[PDB]
Amino acid sequence: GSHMSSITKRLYHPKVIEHYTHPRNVGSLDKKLPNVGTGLVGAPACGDVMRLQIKVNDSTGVIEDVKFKTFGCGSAIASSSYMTELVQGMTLDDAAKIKNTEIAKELSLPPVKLHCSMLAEDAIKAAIKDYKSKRNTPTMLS
Amino acid sequence: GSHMSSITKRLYHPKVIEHYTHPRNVGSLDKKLPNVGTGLVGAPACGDVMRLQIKVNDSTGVIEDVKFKTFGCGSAIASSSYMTELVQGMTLDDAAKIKNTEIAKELSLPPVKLHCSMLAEDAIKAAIKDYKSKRNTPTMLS
Amino acid sequence: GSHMSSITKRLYHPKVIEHYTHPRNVGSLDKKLPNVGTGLVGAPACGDVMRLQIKVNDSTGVIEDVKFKTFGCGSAIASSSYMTELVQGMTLDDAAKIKNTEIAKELSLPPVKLHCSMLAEDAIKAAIKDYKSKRNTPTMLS
Amino acid sequence: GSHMSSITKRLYHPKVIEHYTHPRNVGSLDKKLPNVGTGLVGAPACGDVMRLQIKVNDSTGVIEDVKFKTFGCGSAIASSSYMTELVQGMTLDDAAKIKNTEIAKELSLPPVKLHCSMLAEDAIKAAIKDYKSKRNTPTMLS
Amino acid sequence: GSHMSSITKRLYHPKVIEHYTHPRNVGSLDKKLPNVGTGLVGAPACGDVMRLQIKVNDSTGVIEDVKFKTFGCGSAIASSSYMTELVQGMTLDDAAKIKNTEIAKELSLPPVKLHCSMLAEDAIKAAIKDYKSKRNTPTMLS
Amino acid sequence: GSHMSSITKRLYHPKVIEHYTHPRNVGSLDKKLPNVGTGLVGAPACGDVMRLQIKVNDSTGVIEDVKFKTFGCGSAIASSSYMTELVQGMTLDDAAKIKNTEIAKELSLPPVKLHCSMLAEDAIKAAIKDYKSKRNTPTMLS
Amino acid sequence: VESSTDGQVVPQEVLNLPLEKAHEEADDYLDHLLDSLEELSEAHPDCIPDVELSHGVMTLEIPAFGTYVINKQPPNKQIWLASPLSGPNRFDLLNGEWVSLRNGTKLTDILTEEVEKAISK
Amino acid sequence: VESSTDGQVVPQEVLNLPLEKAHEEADDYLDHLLDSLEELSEAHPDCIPDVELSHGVMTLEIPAFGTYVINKQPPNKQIWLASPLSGPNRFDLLNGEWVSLRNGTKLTDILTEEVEKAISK
Amino acid sequence: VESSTDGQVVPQEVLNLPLEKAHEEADDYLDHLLDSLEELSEAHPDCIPDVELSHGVMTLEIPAFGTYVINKQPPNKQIWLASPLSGPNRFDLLNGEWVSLRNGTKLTDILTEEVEKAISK
Amino acid sequence: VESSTDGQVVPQEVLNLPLEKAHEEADDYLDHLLDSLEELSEAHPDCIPDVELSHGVMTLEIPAFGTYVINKQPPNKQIWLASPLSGPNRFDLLNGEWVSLRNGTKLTDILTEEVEKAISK
Amino acid sequence: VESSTDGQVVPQEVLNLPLEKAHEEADDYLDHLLDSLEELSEAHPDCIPDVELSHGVMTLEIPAFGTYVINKQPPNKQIWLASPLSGPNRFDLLNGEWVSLRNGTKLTDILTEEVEKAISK
Amino acid sequence: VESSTDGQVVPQEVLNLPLEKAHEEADDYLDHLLDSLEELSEAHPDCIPDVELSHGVMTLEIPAFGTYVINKQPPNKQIWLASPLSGPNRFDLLNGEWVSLRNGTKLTDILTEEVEKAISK
Repeated sequence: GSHMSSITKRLYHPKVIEHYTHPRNVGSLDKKLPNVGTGLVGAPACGDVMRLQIKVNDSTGVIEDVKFKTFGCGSAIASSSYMTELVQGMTLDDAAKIKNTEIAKELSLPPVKLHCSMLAEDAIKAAIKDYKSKRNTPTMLS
Repeated sequence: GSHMSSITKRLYHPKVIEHYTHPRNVGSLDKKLPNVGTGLVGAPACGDVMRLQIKVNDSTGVIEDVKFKTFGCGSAIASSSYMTELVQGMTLDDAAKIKNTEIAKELSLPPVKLHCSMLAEDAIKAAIKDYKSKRNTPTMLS
Repeated sequence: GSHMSSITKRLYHPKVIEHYTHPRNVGSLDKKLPNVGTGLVGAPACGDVMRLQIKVNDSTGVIEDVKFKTFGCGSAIASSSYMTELVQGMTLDDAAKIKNTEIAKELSLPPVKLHCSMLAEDAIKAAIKDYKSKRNTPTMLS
Repeated sequence: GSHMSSITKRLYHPKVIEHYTHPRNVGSLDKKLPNVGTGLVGAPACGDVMRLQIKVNDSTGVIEDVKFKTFGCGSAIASSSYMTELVQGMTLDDAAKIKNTEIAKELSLPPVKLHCSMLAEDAIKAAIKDYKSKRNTPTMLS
Repeated sequence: GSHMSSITKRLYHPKVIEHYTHPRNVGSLDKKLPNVGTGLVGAPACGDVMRLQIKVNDSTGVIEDVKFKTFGCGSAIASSSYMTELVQGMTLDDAAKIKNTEIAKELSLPPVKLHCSMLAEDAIKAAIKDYKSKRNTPTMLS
Repeated sequence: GSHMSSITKRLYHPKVIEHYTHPRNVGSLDKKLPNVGTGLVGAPACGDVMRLQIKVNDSTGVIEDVKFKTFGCGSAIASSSYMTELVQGMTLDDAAKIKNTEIAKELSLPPVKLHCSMLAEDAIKAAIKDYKSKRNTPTMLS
Repeated sequence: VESSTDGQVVPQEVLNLPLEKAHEEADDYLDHLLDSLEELSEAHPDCIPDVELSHGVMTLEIPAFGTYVINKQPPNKQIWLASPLSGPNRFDLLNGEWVSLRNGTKLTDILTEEVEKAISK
Repeated sequence: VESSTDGQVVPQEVLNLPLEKAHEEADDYLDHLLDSLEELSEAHPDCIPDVELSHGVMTLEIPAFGTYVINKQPPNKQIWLASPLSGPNRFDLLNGEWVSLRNGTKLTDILTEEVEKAISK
Repeated sequence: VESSTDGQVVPQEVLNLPLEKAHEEADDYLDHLLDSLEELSEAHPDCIPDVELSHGVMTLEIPAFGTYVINKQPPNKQIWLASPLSGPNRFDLLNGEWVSLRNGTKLTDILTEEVEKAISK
Repeated sequence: VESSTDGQVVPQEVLNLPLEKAHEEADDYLDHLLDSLEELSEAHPDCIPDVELSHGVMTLEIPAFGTYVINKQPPNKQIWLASPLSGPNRFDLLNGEWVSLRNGTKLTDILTEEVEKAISK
Repeated sequence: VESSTDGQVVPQEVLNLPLEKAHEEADDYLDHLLDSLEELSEAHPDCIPDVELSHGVMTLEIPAFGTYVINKQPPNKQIWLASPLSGPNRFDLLNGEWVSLRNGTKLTDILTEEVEKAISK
Repeated sequence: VESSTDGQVVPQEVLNLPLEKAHEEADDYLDHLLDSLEELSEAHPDCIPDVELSHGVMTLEIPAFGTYVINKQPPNKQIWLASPLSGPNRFDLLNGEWVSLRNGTKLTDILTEEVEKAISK
């Protein structure tokens, strides 16, 4: 992998969340009133948060859409993008078991270390687990 | 090998298909409108179509009833008949377990391969998969 | 083993099981009045009857509560008590695999080929199978 | 397995017992009056009883005669008939080690999972064990 | 692995066939009166029809000349070219059993267990079979 | 094991902390004027902060006679009393690779590691290492 | 009497109450398989004129339509069935019964079906 | 009834109709001896402080019940039970359950006496 | 569409174009042999009473006309048709099928003929 | 976040979700199992005397009830079991934990219950 | 035309055909994994510069980014994938193709991701 | 609270402060070594071109400058390295991690430093 540029580009300058909000910072802001459901896995001493929202066609078991939030490093945004693209239009299995190692290799080279800003893997797992529970199969989840 | 008998005898004239429809020919005919909503298979250029309609007790998965449609051959009606007889009163796994050779074993003379003359395996597989989706147990399908 | 104590002790006083009937005798007593579904078992030959009503968090798969009724031998009162404690707040798998041999272990040692003075195991199997029916999973169930 | 015929045949119509009993029905009837104290077996749930009565030459250990009573199934007559034919004019050893398999071969052919249909095995066993006790050999029996 | 480039480029305008025929499209095009014979295979599913025309000195087993018409697929054209150069002035052997992997190899990395994209091998086998027949000898063919 | 008694009772009213300080609570108090040096460990599990100190002659030994100050469970007072007994009259060796077994058996019951009653074992490791650092041999510390 | 539970019981009421299918071990399966064969044998006109049981191998042959031989392979996907038509497939224990980890099939039941398909015609 | 021969053998009841004890065939026997041992020493936890089952032997740690050694005996009088005041005895089948080869009487009864005299006093 | 060429191929005109009889894996011949046996089995009065394969040794019965054993022969002279009063006719691969190099025979085809010769007369 | 990497590392604040069972290798399971056994054994009621681990051999001297050693069965049909009244059971992996395929259920839970049940009374 | 099923005899459409993929046998599985890995990789020589299968031990030279071996485990949960984070894992059927039971998903998909993420970036 | 020890019992706000490593069995040391080797293996675009991992045999292709072998060697002085450009060296534990008993010290630092140096130049 190579620079998108990962961070400090373009006319935001880091990430696209910063561009989106409005209000900035402002430290008076809240996310209200409903939440977007699925899995939340935001770490507040690592300064990074990811929240992936799946939509799933029940009948085929195919992920219709999956969107992400990335807070933290801007490197992580590209990896999140690529997995969410890949997973869409594909099997139930594709959306599960998502790594982790893959994110590290894809961005440039793999340090064989989990950054802690590469939360996308845990986020997707939470979402599919929640989904499986609510449709009444938590006994083959584990 | 023994007679069904259904060697297009008689006054139907070809098969039980002619007898059922009504109006004949007419070349404007259509089949409409409600149906159970189960598996479909058909192979044009083999001149056959099969539609197995299961009804299922949803509590543990018992085939309460299963009726069939056979289009193609009069000889084929007996193979479909015999399987549907067996399958009723029994668990979903029993419904399945259908070969390949089995269809043409009931017919008599099994090559050990299919031609497209017997569609029955594909009809039952289609129906049970469709059932699993609706029953919301996608783990056993994927 | 050791005493339960349920020898018609302590300050029961002819039995706690006796207190739970209500109405005594009366020769016209019947099962009444609400029900949860779940497991109910009883053999008049063994003289025992037990009814376990499980409550299960549908999404988690974890047993929120399980309460019991014990009719029969004094030894059974202790069996029902300790088993429900362990199972509550604990995995589905923990809820399962309760047998006569575990109950004998909790009490003393079993007679010739099990005591058959507890129908605890049968009730648990019925309750689990009912949970499986509720959530609609059939292959793992069979 | 083939028809004797004696299943609901002939002129009786069920069993030779009806064709000579007297008192009919009468529902107040019992077995009367002399008995030889030999084997008795009966499962009153299905209303089928069987009584094989051996007579034994003490000196040579040979079964002089053996006659039967069959109550219930008309099929059951054939089991009783054929076994008693063989065992007559032959040693006590023939009448021992009676299976199960013997029943399957004779006509009945069950899984071997009992239904209540045949009690012939239990009947002969009772009779020969009773004989041994009277004979005054308890070591062989135990 | 590098581009030719012959995938809808350039001045053809879309694909190879467009250039050959001429008049385009025209939706009434037919090849008549003579034909160039020998091997033909073609998929409307993959959109590519290959037709290899060999000339072979039957006596010494040398490829005198070999021309090819490839309809569709940019990648194949270069591979087809490279092989026709090679075979001429040399034996039957080199032309015989050509792959599949080889056509792929030229473009870049082969799947190494291909799909029906390369029908070229089947055409080649037919061509060898055709050579055997015009010489007359089907012993080695079987 | 058994009650000393010392279960944060009585007339103190809870253990060492209440009796010793004075000022109570006051929640404005800190360790002042000096500190007792050496190892330090804080924990949220018992909600209090252990701070040990050691004054021991050193020739071939290190300082390791840990007073094992506990502000946690009342049961923990016994653990300090026995630790100071055991460590004295024994070499540095015994006090290193801290049990685990010893804190556990003393506090309630032996099972594996000390549960979370105190993080004192980590503090004792800090202390032994601290002296080695101070005597200027980091090469036998590693 | 209180012998021999599980199995024989003395209330005689476990025949309508839920209890796990098996509890020991490969033995249960073997009994059910053998029992099915013995039952099947009666009512064969010429479809099956022979069943052969071999020490450690088991053949259930239909020569009037043909059928594959059934074997047990060394431990690793035990009771591996080679049927020519579907190629080889594997059967594993799931919960007191052998249900295939494929789409769910029981081997005892496949033999049941194929035999009575033969009895029919 | 549709259960379960030889596992369940009743036409409805067999608590008053005579039937063979039944065994199959080296598993069942081990289960039976362990079952009897447990029945006999029940209502005490101090009688036998520990029992361990390891392949080809069975220990029951007992500090007051004499010495009973359960062990396999090579083919010929298989499984030998040791009586601490008359030595080891070796047992062979003769009534479908192991029969002593010194008095012609079953092992079940041997266990009855020696175990129950000890729990008593 | 997707996979396995050679193995499965769809240009939707390969059913009228020649393609080699086998290319992979060599177990193809076994499958084909099995197809011949299964097909023949129907419409036998008693020309096959069993097909018993003893550990990959394959017999194809014709017992009212003498049976034969068809089996692999160790390397060199490997794979052959053995039939009485014709001795070895030994087969080797020649182009994607086992064709004898002495007359152009095929052994699969020899069984087809010889079995239907029995059904006939 | 680093050391010794890569599935292991977390900042311990991403653990508001269930963490992976983990492998690396099959031995991992054996290690975890051994630890569980040690924990259960300790806090003795004088029914469990010891837990042992020799040199590749794991013996579990279980309380005076439910005797059986636990060793990992030679290739396929993993882990030994041998209950005194319910007879053998065997386990294969189903979610990174060994699960009986006679009755289902995790192996971890079975051990938990059966030891503490003895400790009570 | 009746052989060999289902691509070498077609009804002239790919729709509604049977296929029991990832069976028949170890060869089929190895081929399938290679077909996924290679197909995705192509048009990049730096994505996978090499694949070699010399024994069922598969080496994948990639100097560019992470890579791992795919070895075939000896009988008892055959096949293995080790991914540096996940560690080594052994796959057993759960849908008729090799499935990590710990992960709860097919092996084909793991390869799918790792190749396709690389060609991108 | 409890399990699976030692760092998973503490709150891990004492993770920074010293705690016993407490490896069990010690097979774990080898897994740690393997994770470290994987970390050496990639994080560069042209170094360590292939890692070969195989059943009991590990070959590690190391770029032009030299090569080293990382394998265990027969009991005592385990995890010996044969360098042909810095000679052979021996390693054995001295404090919970492998330490050279010669010129060097910890194995983990010797590997880290040399691999990173290669990536640079």
